[PDB]
Formats: sequence, structure tokens, C-alpha cells
Amino acid sequence: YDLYGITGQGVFKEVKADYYNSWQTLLYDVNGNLNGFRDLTTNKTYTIR
Amino acid sequence: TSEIKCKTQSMLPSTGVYELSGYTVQPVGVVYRRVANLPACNIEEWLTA
Amino acid sequence: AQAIEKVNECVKSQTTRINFCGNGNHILSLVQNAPYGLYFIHFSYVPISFTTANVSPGLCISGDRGLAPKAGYFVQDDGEWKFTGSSYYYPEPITDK
Amino acid sequence: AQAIEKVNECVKSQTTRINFCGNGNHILSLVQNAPYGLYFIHFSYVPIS
Amino acid sequence: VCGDNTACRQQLVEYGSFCVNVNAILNEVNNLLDNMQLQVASALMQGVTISSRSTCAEDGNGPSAIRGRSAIEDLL
Amino acid sequence: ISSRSTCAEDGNGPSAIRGRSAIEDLL
Amino acid sequence: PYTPMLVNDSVQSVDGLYEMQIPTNFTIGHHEEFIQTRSPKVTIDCAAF
Amino acid sequence: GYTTGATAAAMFPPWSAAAGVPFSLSVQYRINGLGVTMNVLSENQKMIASAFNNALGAIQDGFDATNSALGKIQSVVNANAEALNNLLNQLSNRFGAI
Amino acid sequence: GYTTGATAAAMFPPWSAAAGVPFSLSVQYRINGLGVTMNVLSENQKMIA
Repeated sequence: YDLYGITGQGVFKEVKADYYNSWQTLLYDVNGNLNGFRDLTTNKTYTIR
Repeated sequence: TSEIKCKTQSMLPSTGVYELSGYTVQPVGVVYRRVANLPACNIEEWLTA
Repeated sequence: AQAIEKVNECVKSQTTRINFCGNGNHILSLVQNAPYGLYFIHFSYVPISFTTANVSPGLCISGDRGLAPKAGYFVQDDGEWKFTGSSYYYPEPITDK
Repeated sequence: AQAIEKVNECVKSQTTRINFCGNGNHILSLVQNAPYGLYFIHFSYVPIS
Repeated sequence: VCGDNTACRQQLVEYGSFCVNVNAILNEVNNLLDNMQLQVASALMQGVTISSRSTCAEDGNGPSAIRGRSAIEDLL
Repeated sequence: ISSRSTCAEDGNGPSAIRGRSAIEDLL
Repeated sequence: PYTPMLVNDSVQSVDGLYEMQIPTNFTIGHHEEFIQTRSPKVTIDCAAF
Repeated sequence: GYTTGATAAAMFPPWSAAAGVPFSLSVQYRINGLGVTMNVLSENQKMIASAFNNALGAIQDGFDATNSALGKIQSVVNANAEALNNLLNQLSNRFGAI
Repeated sequence: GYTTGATAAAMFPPWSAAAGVPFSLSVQYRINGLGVTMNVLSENQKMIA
């Protein structure tokens, strides 16, 4: 993938998340990995492994 | 048979257990998602002002 | 190797050395496999209800059996002289040998 | 642990093993606290004539 | 690794796993000196018979065991 | 370890069939 | 950590009074002692890490 | 299996691998360095075994609480885990500047 | 204090924590693996002390 500039590879699993307020979109973990993502064109949520 | 020879740097190596490289799963698609169509901000219209 | 010493000397066979792999005495020893290292149950021997008695160890006092500088023996009175082990207060018939 | 073995077997109780914590025989054993580690006095038994 | 200047604290926090490593390893060292020296006690301190009813002169004929009990201490 | 192995105690020292591996699963 | 205490020291020819001439019912302290024997086995591939 | 093999090596006083000596005899001999054979009378043999019974149940019952034997075990599996987390957080530490 | 506690655990042959055995007796027993009890005569006890 290349999600909005962020480069990486893995799976996508659609899970109905919550509380991505308005500006905060990309869900990082504690270690600076990408652990979750919101698309700006569909208002949908995902979780990356 | 070829790759354990590649590790020990020796033809017909000895017995034992040998951990190899690992051979991660090869990804299949070039899918990447950007924000949809936006106007041209035209930095040249501001640099060459 | 401390555990190897304990499973060879405390667990499997009996002991002649005293103060190994615990404290006091060692009545039995057991062994159970535990995660990340085995662990034992040192069944120590603990007394409770203490008492007292007079004791004169070296037999510096009062030979009755003729010319007795005997030794190696504990003392309680009211018999003639009696030997007790260092756990249970008990008069013997006589001294050991 | 060698010292633990010596303070349990040479110092506190008596010995049935022979050639431990010194040489020859072992008549007594003592212990005095010294800076950076305790140290003993193995009263060895030496004959002369 | 750094002085008290704030320009080295900022560069150190990017090496911050080193500092939590070196403080963890020496804590394992200090815990080993704890559990050993306590066991050095717990063999000797397991000793009993310290009955106060304690006098500072010898009674058994083996001499100086009141004198050389702690005279060798201050010489060390 | 002679098979001719039964799972009950015979010596009077009790639970050495029970506490032989009951302490296993508690760990 | 510990300090013992009892009575009747250093008496005459009839030497002292035994605190431990015990006629008791012998309790048996369980006193479980755990001892390490192996770490978690660790491997580390040089390339993947 | 081997621990059971080790334990039942003493639990068959007919035929035993703990110095060849029977077990109900063997409880009366490690005491006999300290206690006296006349003193156990063969009486306290039943009382030590009942206490051994009272041991092993309380060994089971006292184990559920936070015990010293569980203490180091939970430590070392944490001492592993704190090491590897320090090893894993190391991967994303940005030594170089980018 | 503990070393003194360890040392005086043998220095009260009335009541002692070195296997329960009195000290002036105890010098005649670690020798008695090698020397003879008749041989010290109780004479060399004063000479060893």
C-alpha cells in the first residue's frame, strides 16, 4: 500500500471503529508502527496487520 | 539443499539444525489510495510573482 | 549445577553433609517440574514445645561407673546420667557405647 | 556460593567430606567480617617431628 | 554521557532504549549482590543461642575468643 | 519403574499419588 | 532480617540450661524453594531484526 | 514423566531407587542423625505422615496465595519479558536522525 | 554482629549452635577423624588451646 504517503505492506481488516474526531485520522501504536487507518474519501475504518 | 550450502560457506556441510532467512509472504497488489481531486495550488504563481 | 547437586544429593540419595540445600535438618526431599526450572519441597524439621533440663556434657562431674571420663554425650538428671539427642528430650538406658 | 558452602559446611557444622576448603585436615574453622568479602582462618593441622 | 546542558538531553532521548538498558542491567547486578549478601547473612544469622542472661569474658579455656572475636576486625 | 504401575497409594505416606502431579497443574 | 533470643548463658560445671530439649509434636515446615534451570530459549535472526 | 520417575523411585518401598532403602523406613533414618529411633517409637511415623498429609494439602492450599515459590517464577518470565520489550522497543528508536 | 553471632554460636559449650555439640568437646572430634581420642589424652587440648 501507499496510504496517503505512508508506505508499508500488510492486510486490511474492516472493523467499525470509533472516536476519530475530525482531524485525527491515522492510528499509530506505541512503537511508531501504523496500526490503524481511516480513509478520507469513504469515512470508513480499518486495522492493519 | 542449495541454501544451507549457501550459509555454511562449505560444500556438503555437517549435520545439525540450521535456521534459514525466513521468506516473508509476497504481496500481490499495487493498491494505494489518495485524496480525490483537488485544485492546482500553483506554487509557480507565487514564486514568480 | 547447584540443582544437579541437589537432585543428585538431596533428592535421589540421602545426606551425610548437614547444612546443605536448606536449613536445620532435612527430613525428606521432593521434586516437581515447574515452568522454567524445577522446584522442590524441603520438608524441614521444626520443633514447637520447648522445655529445659540440667546438662553437664564433658563428664567433669561425679564418676559413678569407676573412673569415667566419658564424653560425647548430653546430660539429663534423675536417672544416673542419660543421653539425649539434640531434637527430642529423652533418657537413654545408658551412654551410647 | 562457594562461600555459602563454606559458611554452611566448614564454619557452622562439622565435616564428613575430607579435602574441602583447605588442605590436610580441618581442626576448627572461624569467620571474621572483612571489607569486600568475609575471610576465614582455616586452622590446619601440621605435624613436625 | 551528557553534561547538564540541554542540547545533549535532546539527543540522548533518541537513544533512550540504551539508558533504560544500562539502568536495568546494573539493577540486575545490584539485585545479585542483594540476594547473595542476604544469603551470606541467612547462613550465619540462622545461628541461634544468643542468650542475653552476653558477657565479655571467656569461660571456655580456648583463649582470646572474646579478644580475637573482633580485634581482627579493626586491623583489617 | 515396573509396569506389573497403579494409581493408588500403598505405603502409608498419603497423597503421594495425589500430590505427585496435582502440584503440576497449580503451577 | 533475623536475630534470635533465649535465656540462661554460661552457667557452671552443670553447663547451662537447654532451651531445645523439645518433647514436641514435630511440625514439618513446607518451605518451598524454587531454583532456575533454563532460560527461555532465544534465537535472533540477524537479517530480520 | 521423569520427575514422576524420580518421585516414584522412592514411592515403592518394595523396590526403590533411593539408595535401595524402603521409604517408610527412610523417614526414620534422616531423622536418626538428629532424632532417636526409639523416640519416634514407630508412633510419630503415623504422625509425621499425617503431618505430611497435612503438609501436602497445605502445600496445595498455601500455594494459591502469593507464595515465595511463585515469586521468582513470575519474576524470571517477566525478566525475560522486560528484556525482550527493551529489545523490541530498540528497533524503533531512531539512532540516526531521519 | 552476625559474624559474632556466628562465632559465639560455637563459643558457648553450654548451649551452642554448631551441631549442638560443646566446643571444648568439638576440638576433640574433628581431630578424631585423624587423631586418636586416647592420644590427645585431654593433655594436648590445653596444648592446642
